[PDB]
Amino acid sequence: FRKMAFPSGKVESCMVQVTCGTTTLNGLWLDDVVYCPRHVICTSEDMLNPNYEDLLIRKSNHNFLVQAGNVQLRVIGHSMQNCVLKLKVDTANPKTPKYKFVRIQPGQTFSVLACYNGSPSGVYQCAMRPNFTIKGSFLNGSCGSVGFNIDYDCVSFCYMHHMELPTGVHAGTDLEGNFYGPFVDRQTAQAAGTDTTITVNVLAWLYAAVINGDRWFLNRFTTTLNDFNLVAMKYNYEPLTQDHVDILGPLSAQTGIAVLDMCASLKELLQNGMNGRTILGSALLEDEFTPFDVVRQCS
Amino acid sequence: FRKMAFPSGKVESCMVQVTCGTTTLNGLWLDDVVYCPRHVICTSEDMLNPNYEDLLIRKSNHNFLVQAGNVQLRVIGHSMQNCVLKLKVDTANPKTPKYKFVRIQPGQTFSVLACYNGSPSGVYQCAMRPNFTIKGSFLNGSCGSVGFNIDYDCVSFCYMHHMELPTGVHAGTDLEGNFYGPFVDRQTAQAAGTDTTITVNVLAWLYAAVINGDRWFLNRFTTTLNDFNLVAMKYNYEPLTQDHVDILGPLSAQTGIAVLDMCASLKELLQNGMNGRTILGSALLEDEFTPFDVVRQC
Ligand SMILES: *[C@@](O)(CO)[C@H](C[C@@H]1CCNC1=O)NC(=O)[C@H](CC(C)C)NC(=O)c1cc2c(OC)cccc2[nH]1
Ligand SMILES: *[C@@](O)(CO)[C@H](C[C@@H]1CCNC1=O)NC(=O)[C@H](CC(C)C)NC(=O)c1cc2c(OC)cccc2[nH]1
Repeated sequence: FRKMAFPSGKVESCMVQVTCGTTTLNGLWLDDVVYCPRHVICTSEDMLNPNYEDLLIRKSNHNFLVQAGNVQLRVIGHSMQNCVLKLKVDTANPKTPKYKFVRIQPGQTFSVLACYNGSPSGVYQCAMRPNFTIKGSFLNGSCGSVGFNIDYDCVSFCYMHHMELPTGVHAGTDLEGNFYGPFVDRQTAQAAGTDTTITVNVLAWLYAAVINGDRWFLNRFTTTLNDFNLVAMKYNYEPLTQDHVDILGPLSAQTGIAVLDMCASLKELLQNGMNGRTILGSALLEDEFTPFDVVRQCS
Repeated sequence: FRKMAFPSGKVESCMVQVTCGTTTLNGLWLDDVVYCPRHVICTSEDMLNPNYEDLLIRKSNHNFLVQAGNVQLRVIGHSMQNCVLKLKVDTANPKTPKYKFVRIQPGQTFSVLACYNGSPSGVYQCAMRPNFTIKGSFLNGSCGSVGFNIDYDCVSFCYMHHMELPTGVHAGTDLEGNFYGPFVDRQTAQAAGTDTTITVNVLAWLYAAVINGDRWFLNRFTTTLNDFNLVAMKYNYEPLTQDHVDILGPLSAQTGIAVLDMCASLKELLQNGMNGRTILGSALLEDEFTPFDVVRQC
């Protein structure tokens, strides 16, 4: 069992570099449009106190330097959708995959293709936290990197990167330019709401541990859904819904462990700690695997 | 800091499926050769005690079904090199990257592109353990999946998947078909040697902690390489080689902490534990980040 990402080839073929004067970041080239974070139009001074509509009307198409590898792409139009800039270019991307733009729900997972200067660098799996941050690995020049899922040859783009919070977690938008969470694309220190643990994902991960032979945390107790949620909320875990219980069905069916029985194990874990033992080699309870992630990897 | 796979697109364009009879696995299509595990030519029953030489003499070019997607690549030549089959096909792969075949050392990390029926399924980072297994994630149909590194748009292929041990770890070959470790490609339960901790990678991780301002564990002592190697073995840690000392060079230079000073700090952690303290947010010492991974990810 590993943290596994989608193969990144279909997205790699779409990454380009976008530059305005001194400011450079990544864009996503689909058909004849390049999508990128709108703050590419900002100078350093602009970023402190931007008026985006004001700065954009003053830009000309020839101010935008778009590079796909060695080839420059001529910008022939531009518009702004929330925090995303849409650059019309004179060439269609011949490797545009079947794709969709989706806004994901907290607790869902996606793969991140970290890019720098339009060049793909690494791929890794992230979850949208309940407080709408993501725990990513992003350096200077990573803005415009995207997150995505792949479902039978179709790429669902869900995340475009904009920001690293003082706490080292990250914040960004969907491909409609709308931030996840209460953040803004301005050069200021911003805090997120208090984070919580994604309970349904922890449970999926415990089932993964059982599937892979580690059972030490199981017990003979059970619990009602409500009494589990009482303890979970006490430890800053998200509540578990009956929808979540149903989504855990296949993993319950596979292991022969009723969902509310695994809840009783998790309750004991939260109240007792792991006593220095590990689960799937982790000293901490892991909450960035969805039930579908576990089902896909373990079957 | 977290584990990152390489972007997999250059390798995805090289994945094909190879079928003999009803037996299908994955192959790697570079120029006009497809590389794949030789046990594709086994029936379910021959895998118990296979005579690959005798099994291959019954085989002809036209018995091999090679497909890129649903498109057949006609096989025009075949040969066996150790545990891989090399199938020459009539079409040179137009997406062949710059590539090399390399045999990695224990401790080295690489990205694995897990594939099923020639269809890439996922990508993740792996380290070769000192006992020559990898802690992978593989299901039925995964054989022929490859592991690789990318250095300046050149793909270094280092692993082709063959086997899952009873303990749930994985074993395979380099792309010349030579197993890492004492494993053989037959349908038998095989055991790996007892595993050890990858000392050079733990040290790289301590340097990354230092680079990030987490340096409480730096002590006032130094050690000789030989003294350290002897104590490290008492804790089931790998001994350091001269090559290990040299690849820690850049990180030592960046932090101003001599390699042997860091070894003395690690030795104190081994003899005394962490005393409830963490390093880079972990109570456990991480050993699957190489010095290159620390440089790359910073
Ligand atoms: C993009 O590369 C920018 O084009 C960059 C990515 C981050 C740099 C380091 N790691 C990253 O993920 N983004 C930024 O620099 C953004 C730009 C905004 C949206 C205009 N800003 C921040 O991430 C940012 C600003 C501040 C800050 O101010 C003052 C104070 C504290 C944190 C902080 N983060
Ligand atoms: C390839 O897919 C096979 O072409 C398959 C991959 C493993 C299946 C489950 N997870 C995997 O990684 N490989 C095998 O089935 C190989 C085939 C050999 C090389 C001919 N065999 C094993 O991995 C294997 C056999 C046995 C065994 O016997 C009896 C007993 C215990 C473990 C075991 N593993």
